[PDB]
Amino acid sequence: QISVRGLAGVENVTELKKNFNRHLHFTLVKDRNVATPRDYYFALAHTVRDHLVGRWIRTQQHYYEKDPKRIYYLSLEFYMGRTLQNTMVNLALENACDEATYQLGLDMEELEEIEEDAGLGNGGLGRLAACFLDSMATLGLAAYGYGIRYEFGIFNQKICGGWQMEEADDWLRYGNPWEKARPEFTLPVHFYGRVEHTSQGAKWVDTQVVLAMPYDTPVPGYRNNVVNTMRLWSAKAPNDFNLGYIQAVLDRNLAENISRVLYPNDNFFEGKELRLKQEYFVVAATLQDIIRRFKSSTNFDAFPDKVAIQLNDTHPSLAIPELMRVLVDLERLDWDKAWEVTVKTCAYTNHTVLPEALERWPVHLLETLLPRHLQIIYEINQRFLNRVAAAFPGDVDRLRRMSLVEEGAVKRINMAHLCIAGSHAVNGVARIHSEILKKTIFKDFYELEPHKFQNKTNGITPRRWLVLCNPGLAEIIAERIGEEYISDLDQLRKLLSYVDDEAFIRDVAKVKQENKLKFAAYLEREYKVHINPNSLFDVQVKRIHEYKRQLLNCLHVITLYNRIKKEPNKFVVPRTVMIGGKAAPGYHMAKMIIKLITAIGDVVNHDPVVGDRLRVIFLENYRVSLAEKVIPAADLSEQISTAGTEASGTGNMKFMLNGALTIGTMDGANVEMAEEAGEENFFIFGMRVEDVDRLDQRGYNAQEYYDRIPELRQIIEQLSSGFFSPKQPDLFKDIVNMLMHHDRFKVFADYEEYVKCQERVSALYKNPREWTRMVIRNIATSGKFSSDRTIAQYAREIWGVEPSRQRLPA
Amino acid sequence: QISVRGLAGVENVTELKKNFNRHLHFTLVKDRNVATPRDYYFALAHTVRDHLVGRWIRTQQHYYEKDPKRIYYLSLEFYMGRTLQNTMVNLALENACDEATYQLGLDMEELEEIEEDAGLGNGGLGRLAACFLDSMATLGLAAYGYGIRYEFGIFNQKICGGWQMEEADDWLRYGNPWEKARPEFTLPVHFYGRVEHTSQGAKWVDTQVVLAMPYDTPVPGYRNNVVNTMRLWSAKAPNDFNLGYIQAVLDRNLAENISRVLYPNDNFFEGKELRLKQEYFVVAATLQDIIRRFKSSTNFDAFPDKVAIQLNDTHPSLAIPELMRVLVDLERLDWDKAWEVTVKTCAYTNHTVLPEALERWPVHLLETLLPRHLQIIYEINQRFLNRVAAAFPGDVDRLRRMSLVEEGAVKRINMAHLCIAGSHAVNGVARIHSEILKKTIFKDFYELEPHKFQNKTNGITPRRWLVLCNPGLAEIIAERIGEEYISDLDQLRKLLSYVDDEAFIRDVAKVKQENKLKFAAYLEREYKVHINPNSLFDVQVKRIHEYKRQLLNCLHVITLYNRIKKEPNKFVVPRTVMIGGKAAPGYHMAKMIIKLITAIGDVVNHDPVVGDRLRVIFLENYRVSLAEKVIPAADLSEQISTAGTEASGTGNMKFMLNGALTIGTMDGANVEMAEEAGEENFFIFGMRVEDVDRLDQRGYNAQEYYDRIPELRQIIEQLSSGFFSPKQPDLFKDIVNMLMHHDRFKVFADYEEYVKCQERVSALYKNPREWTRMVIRNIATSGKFSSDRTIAQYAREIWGVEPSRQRLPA
Ligand SMILES: OC[C@H]1O[C@@H](c2nnc(-c3ccccc3)[nH]2)[C@H](O)[C@@H](O)[C@@H]1O
Ligand SMILES: OC[C@H]1O[C@@H](c2nnc(-c3ccccc3)[nH]2)[C@H](O)[C@@H](O)[C@@H]1O
Ligand SMILES: *Cc1c(COP(=O)(O)O)cnc(C)c1O
Ligand SMILES: *Cc1c(COP(=O)(O)O)cnc(C)c1O
Repeated sequence: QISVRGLAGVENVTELKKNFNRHLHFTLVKDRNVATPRDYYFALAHTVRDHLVGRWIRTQQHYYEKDPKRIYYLSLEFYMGRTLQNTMVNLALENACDEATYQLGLDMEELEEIEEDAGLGNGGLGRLAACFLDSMATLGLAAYGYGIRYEFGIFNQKICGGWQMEEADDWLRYGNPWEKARPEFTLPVHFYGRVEHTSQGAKWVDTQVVLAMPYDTPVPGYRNNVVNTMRLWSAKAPNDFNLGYIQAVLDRNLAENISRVLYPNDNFFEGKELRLKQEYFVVAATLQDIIRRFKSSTNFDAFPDKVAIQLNDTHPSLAIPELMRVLVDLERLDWDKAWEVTVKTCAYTNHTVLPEALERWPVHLLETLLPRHLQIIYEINQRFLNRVAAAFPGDVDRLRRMSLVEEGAVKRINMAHLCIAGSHAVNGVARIHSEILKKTIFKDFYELEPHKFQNKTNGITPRRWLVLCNPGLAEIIAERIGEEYISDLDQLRKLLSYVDDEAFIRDVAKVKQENKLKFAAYLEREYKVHINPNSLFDVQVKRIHEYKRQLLNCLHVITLYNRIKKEPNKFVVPRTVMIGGKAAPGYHMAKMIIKLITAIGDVVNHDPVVGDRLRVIFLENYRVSLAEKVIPAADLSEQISTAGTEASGTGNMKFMLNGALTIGTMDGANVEMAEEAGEENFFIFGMRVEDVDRLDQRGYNAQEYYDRIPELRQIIEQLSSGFFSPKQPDLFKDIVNMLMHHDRFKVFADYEEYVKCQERVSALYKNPREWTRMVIRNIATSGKFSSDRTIAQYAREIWGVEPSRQRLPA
Repeated sequence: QISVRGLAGVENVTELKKNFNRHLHFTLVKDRNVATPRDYYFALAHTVRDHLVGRWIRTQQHYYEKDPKRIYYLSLEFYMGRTLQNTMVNLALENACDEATYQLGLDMEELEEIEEDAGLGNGGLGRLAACFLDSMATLGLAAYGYGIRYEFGIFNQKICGGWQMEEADDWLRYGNPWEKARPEFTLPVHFYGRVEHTSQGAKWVDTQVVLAMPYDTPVPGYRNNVVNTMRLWSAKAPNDFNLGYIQAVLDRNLAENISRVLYPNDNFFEGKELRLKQEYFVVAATLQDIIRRFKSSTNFDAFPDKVAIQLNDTHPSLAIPELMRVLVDLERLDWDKAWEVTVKTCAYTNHTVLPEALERWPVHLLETLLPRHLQIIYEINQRFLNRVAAAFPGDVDRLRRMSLVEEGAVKRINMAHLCIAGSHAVNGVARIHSEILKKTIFKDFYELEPHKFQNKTNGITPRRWLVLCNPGLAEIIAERIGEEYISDLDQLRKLLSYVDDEAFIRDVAKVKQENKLKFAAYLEREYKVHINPNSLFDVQVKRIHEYKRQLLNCLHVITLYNRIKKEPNKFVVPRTVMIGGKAAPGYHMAKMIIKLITAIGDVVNHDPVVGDRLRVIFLENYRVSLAEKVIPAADLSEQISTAGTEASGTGNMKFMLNGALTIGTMDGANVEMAEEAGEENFFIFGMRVEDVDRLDQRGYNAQEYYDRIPELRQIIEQLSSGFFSPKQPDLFKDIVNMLMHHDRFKVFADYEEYVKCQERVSALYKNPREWTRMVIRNIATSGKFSSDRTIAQYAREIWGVEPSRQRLPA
């Protein structure tokens, strides 16, 4: 059908059809008369997977032969989503498979909808890791993603009576055709025990052993025949574990619980023992695998020339003391040499400045679980603080501020400080965030070692986030500038010369309109909900958090509602306001916010005076596969965190690539997006970081806004009085109390400007041609936000390797 | 190479080779330069499995079309062993695969040794189920085996310092290529809850739900293209189970523990809740599947014409009240009609008369776990006892003896009584056992319903237990009488006309000698143990139990040792005495017996005066794959249980088929074996059942034997004094005390006759030609003990279906 989707040659189509029937028969053990759509999905998945394995084997053979520097990306989260369509896109097989399945009497889109998301992440950090893997393969890097194979990923969200309920995400129930178990490369990981000092160094003994079994998933580059590996570890008990007899076998679950479930917190630290075990488990198994591969080429001098380890936040920070442990205790390098190697190997990426998100582990935990690592951390701290004291003599407060050990009620280890000390590079994830790190929380470290600190602005992969989810848009773009932009996103600037082209203006707008129709039909089909497809689709999809300010959006929605009720017969630009995202199960305020959103919907959506001029929909179970549907359908992207809180954001970039305009604060990557497109082509409002700091110095008093803004006071009175909860008038008292007395994110302070800016949005939407022209200017300048750009910078500035766009042979 | 192993045609060999390379590449994702022998094993297994699926699909299609009566064999145990060689044998692929692998540079035997046993059974009962499945497929019956897919089967036995240690049998670690998960046919099973009575009958409510997920394994018939199904259930938690959040996910293990581990008791009842859950789980999932299949053809009148359910002992006895539950509560049949259907559908097989093995469940357990089933059982009991009272008026003691409810300290349900009441046929497993049932423990039931009681003497499959494990013997036999005997074992009688044939005598003896050499080499290779291959191989392999009297064997071994030490320069027929088998982990006396065996070995094997005239070897980790090695190598089969205790035995039959002579008591199937071969061709000794009864009436006094038999007294003094445990002189005090004061199995009473009979064995072994002639007479009359004969009798006399030897089309 469409050009970007590749060739459908007779030979290939014939071959695909026979391999599909072969898998249906021999692999699935079904005949056509009993096969369900799920059986068909699996036959297709195995058929496409067969095309990966050849290139996978020869890629890994190639790295063995040529022995390039290897990049190891260590993350506790990989939010992969679905694999089938991505694999087809990257192998140029989509049209052929479409043809082959069509000829067998099947709709491929329908089969694609059967695949479960691999939901092994919470949101942006996990999804960034997934985008990065795709870019690293596309750029020809010898890269491996290492993580944990959770049996249960991020929970499935149901809404019952307006409240979030959580269900286990049993994503492996029907099997995962993409992975390959590798039980032959199982590795032991140690816990507990004690340290023994001998004539010849320390020994960690009397440990409990848990086995780490790997599962490998292929990661195909874009049409270059590179297939890299994501290796995920699964916990297994040894066979003599606890070895009355029956109970000892049942107690194997204790050991195997390490890989059972993903902690469902986004931007929050929960200091539980099981989480610490997960962090050490991934680190200890991964480092043995790295060292094995390195030896299979005594001289650890060359280790940093052949290995880079990238720490995705502090979650795998134990890599630093584990590497020292291995080098000093097992390989018997002297301390100084070991530390040099470690520092040159490791680099650390920070993704947040929120204090409740920073990992600070109680010493008593590490002492019990990882007694040798604690000794090593203490030794690192002592030597690091000696360097500080020599650079800043007599500055005793600096010593206590920079220490890896925090004193207080309970002593804790600051994992961010450990990561800075033991890494040759530290980066933030957008220019403003990186500056904030140097100015505030890591200021002392920056003064000591300015050369360590860098920026690497985040990006998203244009394979998944344009070609795959928005083929219509990719096509009309390819018609004008060709296909090269898919792996060189800066070529989208060529689109600026079509900004006055009436044909292009029309096609851009038609593609959006079709995306909106298809999403509106999705809603009815799957959720019995009826929306006006001519309305402005105003969307805020991201995890539920106070700092992301879903509440500020809610205040606007109610304002629109009240203005309609005040002047019902006055014209307003119709909107469909969509908000979605998951709340962490223990985050009470987030759960209340969800309930508020549905409650506003209950009132607004059933008010005859409103009509279809305003609809408020809570999008259930937001996840990668839903993002690929709603993002191409959006007109307005809500990126409204308090300035200084959203380290980067990545949803923002997805919307910009897909033809939505952005309303947002000058926060995270929003600043660079506005800079790339021009501020005139962005709806910017609110306090800058400097204004927030000024307000904090003065003292934020919310009462003042309530007193001076009647529209705001009215909303608060509606909330308190039970207008949105008739049967339980005090239901939202916690929300009102927070907004009025302890709002850390200053919702009221940005209200007036937000509402005004939203009026300017409605004004522009009334003039379709000018809206579309501004859209074209956004799409055209979105190139900087390709993760290919991001990974090229990591590669050159941190890892010391050159990317390559050269194909390997097929 | 050999004829019985099938054709190695150029086309087939070429095809096998390409499919092997295809699986190595696409299935295993390996290249030849990294592949290990395990990868090669898996490539072969997938290649052979491909040849099954076609016939599997068309067999099951065929049963759908023709709708024959279906046979459901319900067992908690299926002791399958290895699958690869069996599958090749049954498909006529062995020589082709041998050729194909040879041409790829691989030894197929070596690859066969990599496969794990499926050890989902304890011993004879589980292995009988496996033999039965093979025969039912070979005889063309529409049969399904239903059980539990245990994650851990029977434990791996290690011997440390002469003591048994248990290790978990993680048999699924590397994957199981033979099974196919069928998550689409997952079924709910209910536990706990309470019963509600309405206007319209009882309702079982507030239950906890556990899901039953099936896994299907193919069961190929012998060269008839029939492939039947063994469906094994795995426990899964529902996704809203327990649904703070993390703990709720981790607590899914509670539900999933049901299918975690096989209870490792042979002939012993352990009344634990988890075991009861396993029993109900298999029954409840299986019966829904049966009823689904029956409806997919309102009229339950025809249910017994289309369904037979065979209960493998009482372990699945809850099928009876579950069937009533479904018919009465869900389908709303009246009680009397439901009971008629149930009785005509169910048949019960008893496998033991040992009182400690009989299942008697505490009412309080059933009351909590299965409250509706308890109500149904009470109702069955009341109506059954009304029939008893009407047939035997005023016989109040009969009423209490026959009740399903046992009164006492705790009230219990007698599951054997439930099974007799609710089955149209009840059988024992050898003629003497079946008579014992009618005379003793089920006498009252036999008087009430004599027509129910039958015999079905056990058998073993001659595919696994001759062709597969002893190809050399199968060949020399096929040279004379052709190949038809493999599926018509009675044809072995034709061998009686070769009893005076000097060529045949020589070939039989050479085959044995080669089996012995190959087993002696196995021992060195794998266990650094050096044995004389010219010695008589005297073997006792079976589970360790007091009733099997491994101790009587030990007493003989020590007698031989003492006689040598008394007259060292006198000639004796050299023996290698081999004893193997597992002890249940909680069975203290069994564990002591193992230690005694190794301790005797420690003394005997290192005594220079003995030389290589006597060796005592404990065979570690006895299991199906070890049985296939040691049984073809044996000269003497020890079948020495106390008369009346071994219901049948099946090991006995395996040895007879493979050219060993038997020393044994008149117990179980030994009686029929002696009858078939002629008593002159059997080494029978000891009390008959009648003599045991006489001794029990008088009172067994062990002291009397000790007083009158000096050789016995000497052994007991050696045991007590620490001769076999120098460092711990009192180590075997428990054993001595049991033998002297509370030996339920009368070891001393058979000692004199056992020793005398063993002298007659040694005398015959000194004359090779006459030994071999007696062997030929055993092999030639072993035909009755084919499980094909057994299953034909079940089919005609219990299930009401005719077997067929007709092939389906390939
Ligand atoms: O750089 C990728 C994205 O990381 C997110 C993030 N920052 N910290 C976490 C986090 C912290 C603890 C647990 C799980 C996730 N997630 C940030 O909040 C986003 O601004 C950013 O785009
Ligand atoms: O008929 C097959 C074989 O069943 C065995 C047997 N009888 N009861 C059990 C049993 C009882 C409880 C748990 C596990 C197995 N096993 C008998 O002891 C054997 O004589 C018999 O050959
Ligand atoms: C991109 C993405 C996110 C991150 O969105 P932000 O708006 O940057 O928080 C979270 N969840 C999913 C499923 C995504 O695809
Ligand atoms: C046949 C067999 C048994 C049963 O042997 P008996 O001597 O009848 O108890 C037990 N275990 C295994 C592994 C077998 O093959």
